[PDB]
Amino acid sequence: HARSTGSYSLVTQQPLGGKAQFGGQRFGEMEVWALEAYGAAYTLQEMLTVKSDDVNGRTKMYKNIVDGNHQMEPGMPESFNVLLKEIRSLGINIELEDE
Amino acid sequence: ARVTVQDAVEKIGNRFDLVLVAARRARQMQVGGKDPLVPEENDKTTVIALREIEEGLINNQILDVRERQEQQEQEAAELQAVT
Amino acid sequence: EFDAIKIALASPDMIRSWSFGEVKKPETINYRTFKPERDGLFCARIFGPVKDYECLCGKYKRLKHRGVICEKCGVEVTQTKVRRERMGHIELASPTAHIWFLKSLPSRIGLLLDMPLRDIERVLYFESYVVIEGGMTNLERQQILTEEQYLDALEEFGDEFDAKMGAEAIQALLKSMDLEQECEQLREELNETNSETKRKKLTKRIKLLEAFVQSGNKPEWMILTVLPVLPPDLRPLVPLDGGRFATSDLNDLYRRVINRNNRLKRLLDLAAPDIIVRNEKRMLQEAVDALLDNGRRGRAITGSNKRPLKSLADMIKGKQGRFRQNLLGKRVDYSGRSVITVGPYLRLHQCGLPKKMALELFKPFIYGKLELRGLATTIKAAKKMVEREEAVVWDILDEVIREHPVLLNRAPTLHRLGIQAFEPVLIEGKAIQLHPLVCAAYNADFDGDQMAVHVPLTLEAQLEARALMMSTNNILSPANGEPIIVPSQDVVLGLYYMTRDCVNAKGEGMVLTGPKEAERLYRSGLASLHARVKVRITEYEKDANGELVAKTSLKDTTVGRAILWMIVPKGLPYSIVNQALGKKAISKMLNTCYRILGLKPTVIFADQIMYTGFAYAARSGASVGIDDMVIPEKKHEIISEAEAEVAEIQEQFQSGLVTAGERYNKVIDIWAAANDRVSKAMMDNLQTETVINRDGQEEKQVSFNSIYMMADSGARGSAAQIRQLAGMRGLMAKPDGSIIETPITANFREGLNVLQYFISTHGARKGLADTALKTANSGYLTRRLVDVAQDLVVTEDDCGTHEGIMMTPVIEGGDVKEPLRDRVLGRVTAEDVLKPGTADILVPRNTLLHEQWCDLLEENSVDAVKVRSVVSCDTDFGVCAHCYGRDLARGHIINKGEAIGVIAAQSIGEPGTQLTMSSIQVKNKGSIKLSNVKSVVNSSGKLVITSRNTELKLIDEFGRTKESYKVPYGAVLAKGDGEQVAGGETVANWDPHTMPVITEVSGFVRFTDMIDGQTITRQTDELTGLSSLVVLDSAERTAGGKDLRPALKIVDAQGNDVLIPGTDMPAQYFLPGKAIVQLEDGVQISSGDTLARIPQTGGLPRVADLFEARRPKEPAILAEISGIVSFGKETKGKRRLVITPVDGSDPYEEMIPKWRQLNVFEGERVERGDVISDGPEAPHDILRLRGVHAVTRYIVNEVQDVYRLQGVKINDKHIEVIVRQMLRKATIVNAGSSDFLEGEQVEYSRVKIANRELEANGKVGATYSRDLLGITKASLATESFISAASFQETTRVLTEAAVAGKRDELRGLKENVIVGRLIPAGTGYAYHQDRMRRR
DNA sequence: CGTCCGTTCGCCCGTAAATTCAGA
DNA sequence: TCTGAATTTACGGGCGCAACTATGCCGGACG
RNA sequence: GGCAUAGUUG
Ligand SMILES: [Mg+2]
Ligand SMILES: [Zn+2]
Ligand SMILES: [Zn+2]
Repeated sequence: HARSTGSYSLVTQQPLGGKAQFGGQRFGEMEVWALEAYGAAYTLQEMLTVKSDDVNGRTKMYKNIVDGNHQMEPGMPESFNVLLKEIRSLGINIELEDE
Repeated sequence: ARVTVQDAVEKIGNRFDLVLVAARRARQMQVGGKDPLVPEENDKTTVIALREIEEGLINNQILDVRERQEQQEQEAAELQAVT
Repeated sequence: EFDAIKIALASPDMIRSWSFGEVKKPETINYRTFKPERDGLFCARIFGPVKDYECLCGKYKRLKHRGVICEKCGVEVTQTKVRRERMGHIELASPTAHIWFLKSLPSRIGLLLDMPLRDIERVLYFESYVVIEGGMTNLERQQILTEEQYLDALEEFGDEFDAKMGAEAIQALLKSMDLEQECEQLREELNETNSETKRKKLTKRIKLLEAFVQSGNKPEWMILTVLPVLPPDLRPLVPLDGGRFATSDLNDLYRRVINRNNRLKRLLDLAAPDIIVRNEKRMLQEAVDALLDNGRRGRAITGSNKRPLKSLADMIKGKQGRFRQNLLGKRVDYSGRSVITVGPYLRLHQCGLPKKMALELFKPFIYGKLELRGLATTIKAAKKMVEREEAVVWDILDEVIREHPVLLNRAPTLHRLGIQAFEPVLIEGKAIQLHPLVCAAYNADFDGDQMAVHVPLTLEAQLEARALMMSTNNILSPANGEPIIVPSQDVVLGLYYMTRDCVNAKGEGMVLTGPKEAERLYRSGLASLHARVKVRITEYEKDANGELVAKTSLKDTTVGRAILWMIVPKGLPYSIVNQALGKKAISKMLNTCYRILGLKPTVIFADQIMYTGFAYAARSGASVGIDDMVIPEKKHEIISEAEAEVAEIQEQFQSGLVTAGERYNKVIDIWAAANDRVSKAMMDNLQTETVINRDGQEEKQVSFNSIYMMADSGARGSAAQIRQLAGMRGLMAKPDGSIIETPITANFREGLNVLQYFISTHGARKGLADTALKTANSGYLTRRLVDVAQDLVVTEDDCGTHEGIMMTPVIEGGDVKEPLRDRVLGRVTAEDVLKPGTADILVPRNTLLHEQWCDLLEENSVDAVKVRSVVSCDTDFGVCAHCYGRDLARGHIINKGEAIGVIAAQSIGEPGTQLTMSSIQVKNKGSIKLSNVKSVVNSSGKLVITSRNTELKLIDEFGRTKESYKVPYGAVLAKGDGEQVAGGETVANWDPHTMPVITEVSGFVRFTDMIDGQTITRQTDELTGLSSLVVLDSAERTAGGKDLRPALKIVDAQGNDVLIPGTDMPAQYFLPGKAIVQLEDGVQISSGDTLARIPQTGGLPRVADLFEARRPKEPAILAEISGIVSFGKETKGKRRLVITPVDGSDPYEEMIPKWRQLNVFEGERVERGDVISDGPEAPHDILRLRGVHAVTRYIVNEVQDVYRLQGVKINDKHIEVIVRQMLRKATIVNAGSSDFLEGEQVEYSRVKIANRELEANGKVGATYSRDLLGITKASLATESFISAASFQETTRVLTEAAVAGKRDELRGLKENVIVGRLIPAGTGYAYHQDRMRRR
């Protein structure tokens, strides 16, 4: 199986799972640890933001790759916004304070 | 082509600053405006940047010096283009 | 964009601020038309448009109306991403208690009102009353009532009085409470009390109240009045096949709450009776409590065929929440997966990637190149050209593959070598070709394994893959120093067969002019591969200033050894290939090549070794047959002897000479002996299987047997397996764990019958189940290790400290288990290493000990080197490079930035699956040295040790401590201190079953403070003829003389007491109970003779408990303070032991249970941290009594014992840094001039920086007290709450962070992963430093 | 067919609460 | 007869990763 | 396309 770009899930804008659905491989938690053990901070960042759930980031990355410029805009993962909304949906006010 | 980057690592003894410097040089050559400082042998920009690092004619300080010289040239040329 | 995350309680005003419209109707969709309802859960006026830039009724459908709001329905025509982020709210008719602050354990509301959880649960769910405004009546405030009590109070106190019910009562109590006055009253009660449990409860309540006042929270916000609703795109309805809908388990729990709320609202308008509205309010409370956390209260509601539905807490917590399922690990694009195959032709830096997988993975790059070369103006044409797979897209793919690495990863990524970057090679197939050498690093065989490929897109990712993750950069394992690309099984078999010799072959003894002639002779058939010949070898030695110096000689070797010498690079000596070259030999050959020549020659050499090993393993034709498993001719007679012996033992048992247990033991031992004899016979017959000669006398040689060669070379198998192949496979164990009397006397070349096979199935099923249930434990342990130590990063270059651990070789009691060379290899020294001769600095103070320094330390016989450790580093928030030392992946010092916490956790947890679930015999010739000893000679000339922890060391002639032993109190020494003796004869003798009462002075014996009848007990012996006087304990003697403790006095011939040598106190010994005294009254004694007789773990779980710091079930008690010791009250529950110092705090005392066997008497002066009882020592006590170096040494030794028992080589740096992360908190004891509390637990770095900056000023810093927490407790008590929430116990951590209003700076590695920015470890360390400098 | 509203039974450990000693 | 320590007891946390195939379903009951 | 169940692979 292999996948460049396909469908993405609804609650989290991450690629689907499996191969019957044209899904993507799960760079899991241990793979993230393995990249952290290296110095691969940019590989990991593009792994968990651009290639997974940064909608604007991934559209811009696809446009840049087609344009021949290999460079990513980091952005913020949509699943983190989902987690923020789900914690805020309890009686807990969680926010990202200003810089 | 490249097999090991040990020469580049020993020339820039951090193994992490090498990645950043090579990425900066490869982005200067890929967009890029600039041209390789080494005879290109059908290699991509990252490999060419690492091969330049091997020769010792590119590092962080050299890139910063060239960038500030280019900024000064841009400031001068715009200065005489308008006034 | 932001630099921190803030969490707090959500005020109802804030909740209304989030909302964009109140949800009133419990309807999602019309189920006939797919339009959203008016003001239901899935709405359009509240949450936004269903489709982009279109109104709901269709009046506005273009971008020209961007921002307007329709009037017919009222939908703000804009994007649908707002429908993904617009929140709503529900106006509850009655206040509802938030379940998270009610049932958090500890309950926040419960201990905010100091009210027991049962009573508040009763009042909340409408079965009891609580009083507000008690007034001048017979009722208190927190006093609970019931129906009868409330009726009595209303009929009696019908005046101004208010006993409420439900969450309204709790909200009234919370709002009518002053926090500052409660703080003051609780503080004065804490300062003016004497209880311990009262102090604990009061200080917890004070901590909660002060954390509440410090933050902006208000207690009444814990009771929900406005309930937020999640955006409808985060709880969507996915239409399935048919008119039905997929019932999400969040629109079902919002539906119930809205139903109950509307019912309550319509029942309050018509003034329903009290019981009905109470029941409705209780149902609403339960519905809200099920929405927030379903099943926490109990009776989890189910919606679809008895299945407990997922609530918000279930969606944010657990293994399938948002942290561990969608934030820490994600699904990625540009990824593939396929079955791996071998491809031996590959070079170490490249892997074979299928053409179709590459075409699908690199589709954007192919589109870019097609558009660049003008083959497709639009992207649709390029997509069509690629999906038709034209003849030109393959050239494009080949020229975009050129130097673009791909990350190959195998599924259980145990350590960082489980994902490596390779260069693709396009393969006409569907299976990945993985280089054979990297299989050991991946733990990947080819029986059906699958691996995943990821494509690094951006330039930084490609350069990280090439410079950090390349397979040619990962030569050495990060857990130790040994290489990780060692040739596995076929290469070692080929190199063993090639580098070998036989007594007579083709071309024996002919003289060869070089390796080239050797190859030309072997390939032409004129000489055997292993034939002893003289060749001319020109080897290059680089002992000069980096210059290769040639040296030519005539080496007597074999043809195959010369052929292999054609491969070895120039810098290695020829002795490296003059041996048989098993597996360890090849491993050390690669290690020496790396150490001498570097990286590139080592990679080329490994590739060449693999190629030539495969080639000559194929050339050997080394098969396996049925005749290669030679059965010994003596097996039958050995088994017959064993059966005769078991028959005679059965005869000896049936006659009554022996019991059942000893018969069982005898049978087990004789069967083990028979099995050992059979194994020895078969091993000999396979070792010298060949007896070959045709030119004279027969000569023994190492056998060319296939099985023996495969076992001896280290390729595959071992002694145990080859033993079961030919000899008997031996004893088997029952599932209960007990050994079976009758073993399996049949090998696998012979056929096992039914019973033997059944017993083997017992054994195999047990092992399979243990492996399955052990993988989970190892994974959990390594996850906890990662979580406790993931933010630890090398931040500085040299902390500039002179503290370190004194590394010495570890000795179990026999030979040295680990030498000093491998314990100080690649670690920066702490002090100056003085030469063993006389006070001469052998190596400088801060030099990294590489191989040269280690070997020159070895030749000078250095036994103790003080070295810098991670745990002893004074760097705030990180570890300096010099305290860590060698990277262990490269040969240089660790770089500034490299994340060592994750590396340490992975290195420790990776071998987790491998782990399972009287006299002193001096063996070497050397001196004898006693340490911590105060001995004295008796009349017989035998020394007796009067100390407690004396260490007996057998030293070699060079000064190195070779043997270590523990000498108990009262052991007989036939030799002296510091006098060299002969090794082979026992030097110390004693009796373990009898604790001696040996003397220190001489004279006569007087039993003082003794009365016959109650103080002692008489025993009139009948089988010996001598009487006995035994002193008993307080619980066994009579009630006559238990208040006075009898003593033993040594006097002169007149009766005057003999004084202790050194002090003015007469030598009296307080005799304890249960003492077997053979002597009578009035017996002459001397010095150094006994007075009486005083009678008397695991594998992976052991490591888990050591890292979790579990107190053992029988903790060995230690001494907090020095001085003399004595006893106190006669068993006030237990026995009190008082240690009185010389000049310190006299009133120190401890309560010891009297059932445990004490060790110290009343006549020993001890220091802090000395053993008083026996048993395992609790690590907390070691830390608090001996120091930090003692506890880190204890933990590293106790885990390395397990890892060495199971044959695992893990460096000590990883255990040291895990220990450092364990002891990260500290408790304040003296407030000092700082702003800390009295005894609050703060982080060590914060108190360290605070009192460091105070020391710069004229004040005095605060004294701290370090703590040892387990890995899970240390990883949950972290200043950053996001790491703790993503670890275990999300609910509790989030509740604590919300109540305390904690703020997270996200300065670790997990927080930046969750947020989605650069990790401050590798290439992102520069970015984080830049953002700190440019803050 | 169109609509429409209410199953106990594992292992281990830490921690807070209830209970029981053990006094003065 | 009150009150603090220690013991016991009830209860909530946790219990590996990645991958593939299939069926059933999302609710059983009045007009 | 989400969950559950069952089976399977390393
Ligand atoms: Mg396998
Ligand atoms: Zn409208
Ligand atoms: Zn340091």
